[PDB]
Amino acid sequence: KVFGRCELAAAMKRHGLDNYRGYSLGNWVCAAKFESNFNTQATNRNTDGSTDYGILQINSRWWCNDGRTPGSRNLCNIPCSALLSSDITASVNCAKKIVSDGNGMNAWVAWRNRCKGTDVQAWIRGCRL
Ligand SMILES: [Cl-]
Ligand SMILES: [Cl-]
Ligand SMILES: [Cl-]
Ligand SMILES: [Cl-]
Ligand SMILES: [Cl-]
Ligand code: NA
Repeated sequence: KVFGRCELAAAMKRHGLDNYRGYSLGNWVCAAKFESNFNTQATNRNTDGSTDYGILQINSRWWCNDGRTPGSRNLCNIPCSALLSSDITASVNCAKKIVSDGNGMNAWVAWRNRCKGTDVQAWIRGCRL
């Protein structure tokens, strides 16, 4: 599913991501925009052989099982394919574990390079929330 900007903001908010670990909603929407262009089916293969999955491009090296990343962990305890669902619940739950782990949203390269330090509230401007 390719979400609209406000549609995704409202889904994220209902799932408890607004101000989660201090990160306002615009941060999450910005990260999703640049990681996946709001497409829950996005996949990208990394050089080490791991793959990134879903709207927030969660990586198989640590967070989900895809059966082809030898030596990896599955800290969210899910198949990576669950992260490609049109229902973003699995992706949100796993992201909450990721952002709690100490590095905050710096775990998302696109957030660090394209969202951090910018006016992220712009990503939710105009939305009914
Ligand atoms: Cl915001
Ligand atoms: Cl772009
Ligand atoms: Cl594996
Ligand atoms: Cl933090
Ligand atoms: Cl940018
Ligand atoms: Na894994």
